[PDB]
Amino acid sequence: IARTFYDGPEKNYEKTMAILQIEAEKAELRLKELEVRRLMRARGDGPWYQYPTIDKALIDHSPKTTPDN
Amino acid sequence: PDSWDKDVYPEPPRRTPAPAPQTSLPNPVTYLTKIFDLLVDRPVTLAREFIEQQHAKNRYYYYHREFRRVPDITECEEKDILCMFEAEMQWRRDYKVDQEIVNIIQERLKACQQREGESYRQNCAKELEQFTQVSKAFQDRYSDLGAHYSARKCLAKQKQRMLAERKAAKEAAAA
Ligand SMILES: CCCCCCCCCCCCCCCCC[C@@H](O)O[C@H](CO[C@H](O)CCCCCCCCCCCCCCC)COP(=O)(O)OCC[N+](C)(C)C
Repeated sequence: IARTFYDGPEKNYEKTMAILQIEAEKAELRLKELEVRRLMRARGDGPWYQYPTIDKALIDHSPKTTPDN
Repeated sequence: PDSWDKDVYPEPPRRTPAPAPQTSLPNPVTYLTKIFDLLVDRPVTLAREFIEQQHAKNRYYYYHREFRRVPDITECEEKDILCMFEAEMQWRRDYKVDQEIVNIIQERLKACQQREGESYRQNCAKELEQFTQVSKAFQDRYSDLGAHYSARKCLAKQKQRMLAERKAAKEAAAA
């Protein structure tokens, strides 16, 4: 029965190790991702949460009938 | 027989008295024993001899699996999942082996109690003491762990016991 239907304990042992490594890395990635989102939303210095401002190319830099702009 | 180790499962040298008949009456136990031998034990022995002859023509082996010693939970980092996994598996194996050690000692105790008859209270003192020591050590190691026991919980229990012993010794040095 063991020879025909099953494998040795090493396969399950090392598959468990691989699965555990993947799961732990995903957990730490999720925690880091939440922290990064919080910091970016608080400070606004990252690529995320970049809310639009007025484009400066719309300004007209020509004389304006009056010296004082 | 030689199938099991006699050091792990000891027994006394088995003294039996010689028959000392005091009457001329025939002993029915001996006659029935001879009848039982001739009509039961000889055919059974012959059948077993045939089966062992068949087994001898087909001889193959199986082996006891040996496990290396991996680091235990003490020298695993807080969030290292692989070292924690291997340490936990090793701890589970050690727990199983400790259970079977207690089982061996209990078997010794039971066999002693049956073997000694009316003298078991005095003649099984060594087995009782061995079971007491093993049971105390096992209770210290594994009791109160709960439904979801782990090497970390056992480590915490041992650390709490060590702290209690250290404080007791420190306050004993002050008296
Ligand atoms: C000598 C007399 C006593 C012997 C008794 C032996 C007891 C066993 C009999 C009972 C059958 C067992 C139940 C089947 C469950 C096994 C399912 C699975 O585990 O097997 C797979 C293998 O598949 C097997 O072929 C299972 C097939 C069993 C199908 C059962 C159907 C029987 C129904 C009977 C119908 C008869 C005719 C009907 C007429 C109308 C494993 O997949 P695999 O990953 O590869 O194996 C990994 C191990 N390796 C790497 C070593 C290979």
